[PDB]
Amino acid sequence: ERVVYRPDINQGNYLTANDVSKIRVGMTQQQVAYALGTPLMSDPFGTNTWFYVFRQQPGHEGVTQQTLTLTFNSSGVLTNIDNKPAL
Amino acid sequence: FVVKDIHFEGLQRVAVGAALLSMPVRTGDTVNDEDISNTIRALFATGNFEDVRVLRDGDTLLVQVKERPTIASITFSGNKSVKDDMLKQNLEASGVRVGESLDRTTIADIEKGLEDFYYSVGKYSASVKAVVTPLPRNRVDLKLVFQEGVSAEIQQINIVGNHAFTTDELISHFQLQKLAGDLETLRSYYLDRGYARFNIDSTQVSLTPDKKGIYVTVNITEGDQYKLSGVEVSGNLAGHSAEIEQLTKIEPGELYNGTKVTKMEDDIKKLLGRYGYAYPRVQSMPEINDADKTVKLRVNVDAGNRFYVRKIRFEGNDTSKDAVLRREMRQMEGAWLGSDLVDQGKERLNRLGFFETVDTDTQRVPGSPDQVDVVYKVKERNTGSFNFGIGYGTESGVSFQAGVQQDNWLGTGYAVGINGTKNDYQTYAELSVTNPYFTVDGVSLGGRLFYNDFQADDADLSDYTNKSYGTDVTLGFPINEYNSLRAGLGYVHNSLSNMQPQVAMWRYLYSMGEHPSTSDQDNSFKTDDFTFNYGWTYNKLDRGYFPTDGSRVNLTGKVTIPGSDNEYYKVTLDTATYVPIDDDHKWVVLGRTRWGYGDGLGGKEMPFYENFYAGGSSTVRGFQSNTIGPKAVYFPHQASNYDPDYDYECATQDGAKDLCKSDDAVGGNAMAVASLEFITPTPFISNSVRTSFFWDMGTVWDTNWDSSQYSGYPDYSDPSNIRMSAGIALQWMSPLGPLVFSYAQPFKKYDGDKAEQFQFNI
Amino acid sequence: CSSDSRYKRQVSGDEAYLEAAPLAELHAPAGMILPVTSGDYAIPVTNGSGAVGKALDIRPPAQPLALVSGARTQFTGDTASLLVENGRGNTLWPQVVSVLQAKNYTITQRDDAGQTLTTDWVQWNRLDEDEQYRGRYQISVKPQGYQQAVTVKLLNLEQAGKPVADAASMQRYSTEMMNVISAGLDKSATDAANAAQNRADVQSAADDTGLPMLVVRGPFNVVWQRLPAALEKVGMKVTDSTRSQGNMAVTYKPLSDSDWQELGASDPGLASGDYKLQVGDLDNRSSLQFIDPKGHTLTQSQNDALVAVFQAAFSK
Amino acid sequence: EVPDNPPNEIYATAQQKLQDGNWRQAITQLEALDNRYPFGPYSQQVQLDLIYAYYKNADLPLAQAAIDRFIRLNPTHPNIDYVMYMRGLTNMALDDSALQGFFGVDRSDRDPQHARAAFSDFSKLVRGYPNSQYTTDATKRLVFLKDRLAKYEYSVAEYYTERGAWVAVVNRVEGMLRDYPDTQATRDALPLMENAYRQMQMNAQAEKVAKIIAANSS
Repeated sequence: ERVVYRPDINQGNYLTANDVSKIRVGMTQQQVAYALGTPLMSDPFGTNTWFYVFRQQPGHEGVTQQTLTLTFNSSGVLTNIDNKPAL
Repeated sequence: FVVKDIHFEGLQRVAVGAALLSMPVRTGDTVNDEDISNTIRALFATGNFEDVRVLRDGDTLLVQVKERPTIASITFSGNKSVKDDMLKQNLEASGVRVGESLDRTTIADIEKGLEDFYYSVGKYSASVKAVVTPLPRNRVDLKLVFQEGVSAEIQQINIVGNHAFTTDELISHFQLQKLAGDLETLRSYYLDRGYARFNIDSTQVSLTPDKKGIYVTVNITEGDQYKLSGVEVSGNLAGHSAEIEQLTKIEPGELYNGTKVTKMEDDIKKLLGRYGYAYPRVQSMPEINDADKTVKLRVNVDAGNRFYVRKIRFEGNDTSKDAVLRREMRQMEGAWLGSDLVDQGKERLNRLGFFETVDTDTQRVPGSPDQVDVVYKVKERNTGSFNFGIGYGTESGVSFQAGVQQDNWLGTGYAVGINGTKNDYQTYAELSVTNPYFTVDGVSLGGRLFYNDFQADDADLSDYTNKSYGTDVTLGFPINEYNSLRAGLGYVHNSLSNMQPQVAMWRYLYSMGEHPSTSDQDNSFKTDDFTFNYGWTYNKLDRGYFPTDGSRVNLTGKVTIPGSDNEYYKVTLDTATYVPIDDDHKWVVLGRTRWGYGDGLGGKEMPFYENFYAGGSSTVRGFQSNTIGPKAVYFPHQASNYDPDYDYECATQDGAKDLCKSDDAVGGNAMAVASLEFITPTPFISNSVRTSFFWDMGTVWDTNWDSSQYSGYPDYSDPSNIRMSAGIALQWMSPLGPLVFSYAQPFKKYDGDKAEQFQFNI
Repeated sequence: CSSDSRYKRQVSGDEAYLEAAPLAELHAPAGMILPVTSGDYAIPVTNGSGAVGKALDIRPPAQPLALVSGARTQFTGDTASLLVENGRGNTLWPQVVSVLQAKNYTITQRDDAGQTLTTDWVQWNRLDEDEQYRGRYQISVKPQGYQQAVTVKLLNLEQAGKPVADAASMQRYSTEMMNVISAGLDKSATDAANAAQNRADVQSAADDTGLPMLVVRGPFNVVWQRLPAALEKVGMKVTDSTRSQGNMAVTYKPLSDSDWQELGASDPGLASGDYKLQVGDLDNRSSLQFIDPKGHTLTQSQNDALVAVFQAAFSK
Repeated sequence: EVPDNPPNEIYATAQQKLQDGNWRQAITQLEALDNRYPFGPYSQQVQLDLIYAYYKNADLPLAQAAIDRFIRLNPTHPNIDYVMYMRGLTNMALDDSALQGFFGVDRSDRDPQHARAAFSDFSKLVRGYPNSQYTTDATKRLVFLKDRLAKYEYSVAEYYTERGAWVAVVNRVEGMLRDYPDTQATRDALPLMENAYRQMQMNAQAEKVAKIIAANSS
């Protein structure tokens, strides 16, 4: 039914598309760290992987999401860059 | 020389191994004469011996040792001006204290030290003597011979260089103490008023003839008047410069204010932290102009890094649930540090009032540039109260009573206020089970089940039956951070019988469609009421227990829905607002204001049970409970079939001829009271107690009262009769609960009103 | 008492923690790693087995007690060891014998030459426990560091018929025996110092600060015990008494001229009132200094003056 | 207040009232004794007995402060095993402060820093001195304390699941699997994690969690 109100949630990282441009495949985790910063979650088991979620939500305005998945090589090398909005 | 074994003598307090450890040399080691000196000095370093002697029995080294200690008692005799408890505290910060190693070589050093501590209070000619007296073991007691000088401060304070300010008004600020602090309040006074190149050039202190009092003369250069030329912002502003310009706004010709500068620095920091920049770099470089006497404030800024919050920890929540504290977060775990959100968590937490203290500490996470963690240091203050007032009857059956609200049920939040009063005739009870968070967003579901079985039993018939019972389910809707609403339903059944005859009452019965006798008791009426309970509450107080600033406004209304035997509307308004005058928040001004109005709807009147009443600690102090307002005017009554001689006769035919006026308040359908309390610090532990100096007032009246018809009697519809009072209120927080005491004397006293100077409740 | 006992030895609270579910660790799915562990909180199992829950006794472990100044207590195995710095051993062994002979324990065997003896069962009377303990002990005197060692060895320990071999008791009741003798030696020494003083001078002194006081014969404790009584003859009624401070307080009044010469000394001439006293310990003597009711030590005059009076008080 | 006598009589008093089971009186005797004669011959066993008495009389702040003193001054005493197990007990007992034990409402919501400290101390005990008398019971207590500390984590996780900030959830469960992998709480925590992944449209990780759940279902 109707929604009177609730407080607003917020999430880490706030990727600026411009920041999304500064990165290219084949980077070490350190350079990635220099721009992207500390991913709140690494896949615990798949391999080296970095997860960057900008997940803003103003109150009772639904959830708005984007998802940046980075898969690294065992020798500390970025192999896959996946970008999602919404879905 | 090869050591074969080691032996010690005279060890007493110090253990064998503990000495063996502090030693540099031990068994087997090749020892020559230097090593002996080294280890002897090493034993001396442990500071437990007066003497160390080391010598070998051919090959087996022997350690003769003579101990120094032990202090057991430090006694004072001849001290009246300085307390012992504090003397103790002073010795502890000097090394020499109760239960420590005493050093004989520093004896005079202690004596001297004592003589120096007495210079602050005002004694400059006191001589002290030390007593070293041994005890059964190696222990010693410390008796101290005190010979305090004469009491002189003495007089007086002098200032040279003051042109802008008069010496009198200047001195009046220190007293409203020791030298550095008033030198600082002076320096501060001048600096606040815009004297930057103000300096304390000399502090001359002369000795009085009896040489125990001093004459102070301080010399200073007052700088001219200095106004800020402008604020230049420089450095890395991370693209948020625009807001910074508005923070660095200066008034035209605004005087140089160091504390305004610091205030600004912190404003900037705060602003930055809101975006995430938790650790910023702010610096002020005030270049001085002396010809035009202006100051340019150059400020270098470097934002640094911004994203930080990893985990949130709550420390000090022993009874309370982690959930209860974490729900009040505005800052999310895994989010931007938003200092606003963090300190808002501090705020929500402080408004709850479950804690004496709520403190924020944001700590960096090691190895990680981005992360930090915010921890909330809380100190629980306990909730609610167990109390009652027992005794005393014996003429009547049994004087029993209870009462307990917990405001937080054993660490759950489900606040309940269960209260009850059983008597040999009267019986009352109420429930208020309410959870402030029914939904994740703060929907307050309450249910207050109040019920009272009022037998009122004297004649067991035709004597005022007053049964009543009702339920108040309620729901709170938080619309914003500081505001909420309410909607709920209240039911109430009331069986009234043998209503004693009185004007207002009957007036109400008559407009209802009931027409009882004006002399007969045993007149019955039953009523079933269905109400709609609405509300709205605003709160922006700082604290929940001892609020120092802010305002709380609670508005509650009730209105009969169709199907109810009764028809009325009622609105109640509570306002309290806390205003601080000092930066320490120790002197407050409280503005209380309680309101109530109600009337019938469909050509009806409002029930006398929903009446408003004033008088008492909860409404107006200095008065009997609910005595303020309308009084009863009973009709010429007969009997309840009970007529014993000389007892409880109000308007009884046994000596009654005409309508009778009484003290028995009936209360009115309209009301207004207010208070103005002056909160001051109680002398003087320095927030375990709070006292105020109040000015209370209030008036209760019945609007449907016909002044035309009953002209020969006072007008119970005239509001201008405001009974007033004033006095003292002591709010002490005892472990059994929050206790209040008020001694108030009502100067504006109207007839029919009862007095109660000393009041004690809860 | 009707206390029912058994409570003092057990932990407070429920034993519910004991019931706690066994830590089962989950097996890894195919082709996935689990960060098995990083932090602490890992748990090592030793299987004990020691007592758990209430069964476990939490009574404070008895410590061997060294009443004599400069006496070492060490405990190891079933043996309590008390080392005391004295001259000869052969004389202390029978002092021990006097103690135990005063306690009346049964002596299965003895040997003065080896200075060792073997006792029969010893029955204890502790309130903290329900089933009393029996102890067989060998007690011996062996000098090791040119100072002798009193050693107690608990040969056989029995709790209500069943022979016990749990650790704590061994200590607690080896040490019981230990503390029994240690105490006894304290009593021999104190009863002897006291009796020697009773059955058997006051002198003016410097006192290391130049102030005047009186050194009286006797150790701190003895002199303390005898001080008030000795203070009736002087005319001072003891108000405050504190051994741990050696501070007495007194409300002095002069006796009559009649009342001075029964004792045997003349009047000292001091104004009546509320004075104060400091007692001190010398190994075989004691310090005693007095202070004006205002609060100033006497001059060497009055001080030297009261020597005869006091030595007249101590004439027995 | 205690009469002024030589220590020799007063300790015998305190042992008869301690053995009597009368703690408040015994504490009074001992405390008086500890202050007046700071380092008497038996000044150690007095702190030991005081620690014991404090523990039984439920005066915990003074108990820990006393334990902590004894540790600071005597870290090598033979009977440190007792003193250590005490520190462990002192924390664990402190955790259940409220009268809710009567009501029986479950804790672990409470700041379990005390469980944390207790764990630390007990761990120190059984590791450092493994053949102590109190080692086995301490072990038994440790499994429990583990599950408590796990439960605090599970609780916070649960909250952030109802809240909606999924990152906090997957992080807290991540911690749990890192810190308390073999606890019942972690196993109960697994679905809350899976959900969290699915909410951020991260089914790959959600499917991994699903595999892990499927591995130990019961």
